[PDB]
Amino acid sequence: MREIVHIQAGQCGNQVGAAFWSTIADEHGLDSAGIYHGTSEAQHERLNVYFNEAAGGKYVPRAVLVDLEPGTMDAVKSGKFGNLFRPDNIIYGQSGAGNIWAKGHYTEGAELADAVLDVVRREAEACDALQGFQLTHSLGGGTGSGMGTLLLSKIREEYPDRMMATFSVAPAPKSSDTVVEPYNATLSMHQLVENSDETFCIDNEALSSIFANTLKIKSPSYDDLNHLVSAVMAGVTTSFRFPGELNSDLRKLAVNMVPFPRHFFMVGFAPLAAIGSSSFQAVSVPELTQQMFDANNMMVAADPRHGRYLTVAALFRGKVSMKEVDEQIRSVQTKNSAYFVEWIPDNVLKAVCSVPPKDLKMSATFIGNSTSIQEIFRRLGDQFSAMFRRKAFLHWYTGEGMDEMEFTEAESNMNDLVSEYQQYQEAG
Amino acid sequence: MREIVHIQAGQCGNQVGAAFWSTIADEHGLDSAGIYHGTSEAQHERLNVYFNEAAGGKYVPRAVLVDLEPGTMDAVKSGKFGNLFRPDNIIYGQSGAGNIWAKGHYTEGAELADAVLDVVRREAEACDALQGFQLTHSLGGGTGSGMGTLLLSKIREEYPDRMMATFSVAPAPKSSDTVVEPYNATLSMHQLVENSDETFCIDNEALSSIFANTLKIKSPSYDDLNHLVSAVMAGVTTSFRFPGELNSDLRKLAVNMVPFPRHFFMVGFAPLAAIGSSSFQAVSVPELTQQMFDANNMMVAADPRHGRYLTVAALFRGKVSMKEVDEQIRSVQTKNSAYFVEWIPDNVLKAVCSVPPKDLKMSATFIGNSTSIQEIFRRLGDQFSAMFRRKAFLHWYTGEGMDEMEFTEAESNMNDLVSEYQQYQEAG
Amino acid sequence: MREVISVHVGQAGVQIGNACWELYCLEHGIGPDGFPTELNDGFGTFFSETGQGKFVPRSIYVDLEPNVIDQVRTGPYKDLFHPEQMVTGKEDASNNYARGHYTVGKEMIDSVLERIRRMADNCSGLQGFLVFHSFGGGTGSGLGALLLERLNMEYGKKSNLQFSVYPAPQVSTSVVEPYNSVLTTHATLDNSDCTFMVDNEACYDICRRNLDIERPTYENLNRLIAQVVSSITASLRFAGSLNVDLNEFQTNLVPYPRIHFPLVTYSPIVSAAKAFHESNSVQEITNQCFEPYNQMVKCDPRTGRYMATCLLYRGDVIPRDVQAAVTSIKSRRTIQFVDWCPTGFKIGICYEPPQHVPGSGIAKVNRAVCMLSNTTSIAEAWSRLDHKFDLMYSKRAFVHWYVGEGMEEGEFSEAREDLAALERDYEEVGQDSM
Amino acid sequence: MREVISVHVGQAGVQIGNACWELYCLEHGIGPDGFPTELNDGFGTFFSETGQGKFVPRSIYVDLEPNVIDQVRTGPYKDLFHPEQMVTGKEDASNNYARGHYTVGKEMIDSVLERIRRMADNCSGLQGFLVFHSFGGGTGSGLGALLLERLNMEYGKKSNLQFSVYPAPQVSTSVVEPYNSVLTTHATLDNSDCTFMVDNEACYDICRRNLDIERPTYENLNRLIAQVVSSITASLRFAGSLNVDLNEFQTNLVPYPRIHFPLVTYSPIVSAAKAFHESNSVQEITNQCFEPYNQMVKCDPRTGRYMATCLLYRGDVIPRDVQAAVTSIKSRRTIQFVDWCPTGFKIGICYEPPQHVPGSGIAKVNRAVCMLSNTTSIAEAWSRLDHKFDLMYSKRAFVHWYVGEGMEEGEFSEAREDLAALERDYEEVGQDSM
Ligand SMILES: Nc1nc2c(ncn2[C@@H]2O[C@H](COP(=O)(O)OP(=O)(O)OP(=O)(O)O)[C@@H](O)[C@H]2O)c(=O)[nH]1
Ligand SMILES: Nc1nc2c(ncn2[C@@H]2O[C@H](COP(=O)(O)OP(=O)(O)OP(=O)(O)O)[C@@H](O)[C@H]2O)c(=O)[nH]1
Ligand SMILES: Nc1nc2c(ncn2[C@@H]2O[C@H](COP(=O)(O)OP(=O)(O)O)[C@@H](O)[C@H]2O)c(=O)[nH]1
Ligand SMILES: Nc1nc2c(ncn2[C@@H]2O[C@H](COP(=O)(O)OP(=O)(O)O)[C@@H](O)[C@H]2O)c(=O)[nH]1
Repeated sequence: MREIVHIQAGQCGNQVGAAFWSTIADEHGLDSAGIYHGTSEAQHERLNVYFNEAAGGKYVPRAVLVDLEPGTMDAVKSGKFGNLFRPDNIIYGQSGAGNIWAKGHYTEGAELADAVLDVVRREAEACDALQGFQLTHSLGGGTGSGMGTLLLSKIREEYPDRMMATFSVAPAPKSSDTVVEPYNATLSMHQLVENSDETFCIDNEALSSIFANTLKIKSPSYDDLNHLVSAVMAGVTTSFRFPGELNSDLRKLAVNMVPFPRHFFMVGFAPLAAIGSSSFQAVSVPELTQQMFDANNMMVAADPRHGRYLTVAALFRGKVSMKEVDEQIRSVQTKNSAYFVEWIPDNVLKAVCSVPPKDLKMSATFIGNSTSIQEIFRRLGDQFSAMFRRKAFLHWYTGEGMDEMEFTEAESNMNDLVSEYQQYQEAG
Repeated sequence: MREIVHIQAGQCGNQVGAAFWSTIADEHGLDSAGIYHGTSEAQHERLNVYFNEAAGGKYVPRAVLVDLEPGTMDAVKSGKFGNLFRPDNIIYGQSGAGNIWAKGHYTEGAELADAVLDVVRREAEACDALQGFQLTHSLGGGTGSGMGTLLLSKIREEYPDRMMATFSVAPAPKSSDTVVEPYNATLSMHQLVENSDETFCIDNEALSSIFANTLKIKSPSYDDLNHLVSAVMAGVTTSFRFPGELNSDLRKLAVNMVPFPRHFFMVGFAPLAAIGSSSFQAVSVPELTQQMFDANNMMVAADPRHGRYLTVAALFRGKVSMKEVDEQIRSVQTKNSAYFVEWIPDNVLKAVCSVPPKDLKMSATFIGNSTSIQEIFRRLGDQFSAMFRRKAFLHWYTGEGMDEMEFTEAESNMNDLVSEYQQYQEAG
Repeated sequence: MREVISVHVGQAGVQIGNACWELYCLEHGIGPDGFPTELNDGFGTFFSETGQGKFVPRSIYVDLEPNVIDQVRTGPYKDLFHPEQMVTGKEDASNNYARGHYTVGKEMIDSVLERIRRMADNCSGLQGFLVFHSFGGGTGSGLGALLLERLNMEYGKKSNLQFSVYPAPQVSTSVVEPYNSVLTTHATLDNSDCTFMVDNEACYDICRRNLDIERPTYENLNRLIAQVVSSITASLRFAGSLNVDLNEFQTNLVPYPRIHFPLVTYSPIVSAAKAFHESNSVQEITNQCFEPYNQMVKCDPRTGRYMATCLLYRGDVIPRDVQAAVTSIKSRRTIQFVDWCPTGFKIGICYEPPQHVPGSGIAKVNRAVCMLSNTTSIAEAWSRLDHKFDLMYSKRAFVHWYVGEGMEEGEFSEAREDLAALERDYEEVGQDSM
Repeated sequence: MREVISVHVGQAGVQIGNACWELYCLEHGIGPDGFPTELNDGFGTFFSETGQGKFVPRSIYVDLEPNVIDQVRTGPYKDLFHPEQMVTGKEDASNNYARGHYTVGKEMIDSVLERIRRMADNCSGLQGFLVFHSFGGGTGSGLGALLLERLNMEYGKKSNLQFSVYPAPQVSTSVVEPYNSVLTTHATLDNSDCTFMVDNEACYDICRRNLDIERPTYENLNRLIAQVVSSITASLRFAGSLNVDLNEFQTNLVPYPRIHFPLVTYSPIVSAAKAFHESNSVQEITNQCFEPYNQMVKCDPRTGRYMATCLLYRGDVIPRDVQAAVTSIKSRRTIQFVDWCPTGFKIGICYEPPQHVPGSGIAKVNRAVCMLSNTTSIAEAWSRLDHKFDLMYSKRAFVHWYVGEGMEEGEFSEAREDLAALERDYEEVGQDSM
């Protein structure tokens, strides 16, 4: 019944579970205890996606929370929601990853990979029909950046028809975590592009701009940060997980987007407001569409005004027509006609879902494609290569088992991406 | 539906909002809370002008209150009516303007202009059809005198069909605020004449004469001063904003007035009385017309008896005929026939609106044109040029980015105005 | 079925019809909701009936304000029209001919011209169509002159009547009434078959004396013009004694294709106490209809000589009291001459008594007279305009706001020129020799 | 008993029938549970009855989602169908022709083809069968084109009608609507006897003006297409005056076997307040059905010349008001010519009045018109596709996701080629000389 098995990796790659899973329970009317409490009968017919049925209504979240160090793993165990996940799927090593890629990709995950795949296999064939797999991790760290990629390439070597879809979070332009965060980003992209289809890129610093610019809070914390970018994982399945009028799926959101095997694009929300900014509007699709236009409601630290929109899919939920979107999309595609790609007339995808979220009459989820996602990788590439000139921190990788020229290959892998996005910025 | 988006600038340029907006709510039957309380069904069919519709009847005032210093901006925020405006449109800088023109026009507003235009654009295309824009500010200060003009010239460079109409307040003949108030007045007129159509000129000192001469209060304050000159902003839209028998609009009040691109004329009220002077009259159109004749019921500190009436438009509200105005306008145009301009026979415009204001059976709004508005600028020009002879206070302008001979140009710009009004004082 | 349709452009053309159709609904027993009836052909005259029994007033409404039009749907006639026929405009720039003509009013025309079309697709016996506007309007002067010039371009031989209203000799309603009125007599010169025009200040002058009300309004002036309409139209919608067609006027008023500006004289207009203590016989009315006290247009028709004049009588009329009256007018010095018609009359008799609306202060009467008088004097209000309009143009006053809306001043160069031939035409008819 | 069966493939084909059968149940007095009745042959027309008195709608449902199909068993028609006929698919890869055609949709076919079989084993008088899909679908475009090509391979001479819906000139629902729609006119070229297609944005254009609702939905568009169905089908399921068979269309619309794309024009479609203040006679409707305001497909049928057009009338109709109307269309300039039929019409009369569903804002009427118009202009939306589709193929955009699902691009090489002959065919009929 078109279902997904969930995979996390890394510390903050595991932190996103609670913003995900407590929402998707609340989106499906489900408590902390797992037992059922839902209002409408609308929220059942596609409930089977992110949940395996249980004895006595428990409705276990199909997930495997994976990490290399037991620091943050007990935190969601010993905290609340300690009875949602089944601890057979909680696995974690003890020795530190040191957030070094090949330590996390090549060798210490290989201590734990043998326990990984026997977990997800018996999860896979107990499902009816897999729709796909989700990988949420980091680009910057080591555990999520390294171990999930080796974890990915085995799964893509087992299920070549099944779709592989990934979420990940970006290195920052200014607010970076560590100094090998250039190396981890390049090495992560070497496996994402080759194995999985689609990956999205979320700057924490641009996420920090959101509550700064839009919601006006001087001091949010990460439990507000993941709480916001949670709902796009809700939003991509919003179309899917309960009925509507039109909606399609992530594989149908895969083939429509890109004319090539080269899949990266953007994320945004609609609507969005502050505390006191709530009631002073008229929340509607013209209110929705303009928070689906700015870079300020995006996640990528790159300018669509520097870029060009390849393809757009829009995912609405609530009482919403088409012509309220039609007349409004036409009102903004005309003034911004040079912002579209002339390879495709009408690269707009419309999808209308039924029920609203909590306390909001409408909601929309943004998917727009760009040429300026190279503005990440050009900002990455010279951030990468300048730390290769003196072979910066090289012995923490070649002192673990990887050839240095294998690291040089991923540069051209990044440059193979940019070489295409060099063209469709200005060609045709 | 023939609608207006509102713009203020400067401290007292923002003070006029409460005298405006609490009246136009009360003129439309609307509370402090924004939610609807109106008696007749008469006050709805043109309610859409100064208000954007909202969710739950809130009916937000379409306004953007703009300033350079956060002194007086919080005062209407933290005071009452703090839930009328939406705070997304409340913008204000922190560093002082020092009420110096090019500091407010050229450079510090340029810190805030980038946030200005993205506010009014999304306000503009969310409207049905713009009727125009209102700019209310000061001539004497820096923020309203400077920043709104640079704000104006971008809008007039965006919407060349849409009408630009401005209210402003004059330097005083005797009761002046500051000593650069000559410079700010000249520099403000350099942008008003070139960009917008019409501007009106209100002396505070002549306004101080009104409660002195007519209403007999020794000590009014500014919250009585703006409260009086509020109702002409009501009066110019009185014809427009709810039905009647004949009425026209401000663009129709633009093309009828002036035979040239040179647009300035006067403001007055009818009726008007004191506290105990209320019931001792017979309030009617002959009572209205004679308070539409004196300089004492005007606003400009200039003599129409020194001047000559180019064109006149009258805007009545209440139960009122035409012949009660006709026989009365003919009774005063004959005794004062030399006071009219012989280029145009019958430069009178009649417009009759329906419902009366609060507790008054009739009301009228005065529009009369003059030749003696040069009596402002001649009083300005030698007040200007005498502070150029020694280059008075010149380093607070050229120490900010403007060439001194650019300041000399606006003198001839003032002298280009007076050169025409030199003629039609006595010619033809 | 000998049927005709009436357009309404301009804010005057709004409120004029609000008296005209009110009279029309009372002159057939039509309830104000359209669903009527609280002659034989009469019950379906101005009205393309549906089988539901209510019926559409065959009209149209043209305005670029939504202001005064939506007063009707607020007002008591909310079920009379239908919301296709009542075409509004969302925005307006009125008092501006050459954008109400050439920019903003033209965007309504293709929507307007369709609604002319289907209403011409039921009225099998079509007698041209009727036009209401003003000169004191911008857009009614503006779109109205544009309205005729494609319809007469379409409909060719069809009849074109209009009841206009022009800015007074003494009281204007706007300063543009030299400008954005006097040019519109270009397009309406060669598109209006006949036309008619009337003064407020003359009609107000009747109100202070023959109606004796110190403070009247537009509505009372609207009611007074409105009976002149039904004196012409609904007379053929009622089986009279000597029937008068619409087409008879345009062939009994013009010797020459330009001269189609007659007068209006309506009488008796008699106040409430004035009808009592008084017998108004038919010659008592016709001796008033040549006296200037019931005169609709503030001019001097005494001084000028009359040209040709049709008369329409309502109610209980004999032709003997006509000929006993009308042989006294031609004897009397207060007319002197026609040279070009030794008779100079057209007499018409319909039996339907004068309809008396309840609200206004007009009084009921058992006989009525309508007068359409061509003269050698009516060009003086035109000469008033030439005294006015050539003075404004002696300064070039917002030629920009005739230019910037999209028209050069070559028509203003043509403006007095066509007016000059109109002045030349009355002295041409003023030529009376061998 | 002159009976026919309607397949439903594609998510459009789901919701289209949810208006069609709703109309079908109201047009025979059928309770929504199937157990009916809160003409003679009429009570058993679309329905293979059981002795229990409830009866099966002779349909099928094909979709590869379980999503929208299971809404029916949640919805109020839970007892109407039966859970053999309603065949779903457990998984889906839609917007993907060549696996909905060649990989994933083909696994349902042997289950589908059995259910075609036994429903053809009771309907003794079989008149072909009816096909619903979309072009904006993947699988309804995908499995649908595959659905015809074996059925017409089986059933040979049997009738093949389909009501399609294509991606608009202005608003798409997906980017694949160049790709995974325009190829499906290959298989449906030589497997559909006749076909029909309609636009949302044109049907939405009717909703803002003739229905006057700012925010409509699919369901209202579903109800509007649905009456066109029963205007054709149930007309022979009712004893009319000049009966029209299904087989008459496919021999009165095509001079040549390719040209089977007519128009749809349905009228009157009249809003709630619009029916009041209005009499819609039959020629009042037919003068609207040639005007583009009631036009179903956003094209230019004014510019092109009409070829041949059958008409279907419901309710209280005389042929004299037909011939009085239809002699005015052929006179009028808004059509100019047929060269290949000097008559160019087919007239058909059924007495059953237009069914008026309660919920939607459509208004009731006592007469109806359906129009199926062949023209010399309908290939321009095809030429819109050739402007679109040849541009996508000028980059080879997920040819892999046409290849990797199991088909080389030789059909894409064939794609514009068969389209080019379609464009060549209308200029071939555009040849009008000696
Ligand atoms: N409504 C109305 N107008 C009258 C009447 N009598 C004279 N008028 C003239 O009709 C004109 C009305 O047109 P406008 O004043 O321009 O109002 P409007 O809606 O802008 O009309 P348009 O220019 O056609 O759009 C006025 O100038 C009056 O001079 C009357 O009784 N009723
Ligand atoms: N259900 C429905 N679809 C409509 C309607 N009107 C137009 N459509 C079109 O129908 C298409 C629906 O097919 P899909 O969007 O592909 O949904 P689906 O379940 O994947 O359909 P398949 O591809 O056949 O499996 C859309 O592209 C719309 O363009 C309508 O009223 N109802
Ligand atoms: N999703 C998410 N990521 C974060 C947050 N804060 C920091 N990060 C990034 O997530 C990564 C956290 O590092 P870590 O999880 O230890 O990397 P690991 O070695 O793969 O486990 C770093 O690269 C941070 O840049 C957050 O609140 N949410
Ligand atoms: N509208 C208004 N203006 C005033 C009042 N009192 C003083 N002014 C004038 O308004 C200006 C106030 O200066 P300010 O607003 O600080 O100038 P700014 O630099 O543009 O903000 C001065 O030029 C005064 O002459 C008042 O009560 N109402």
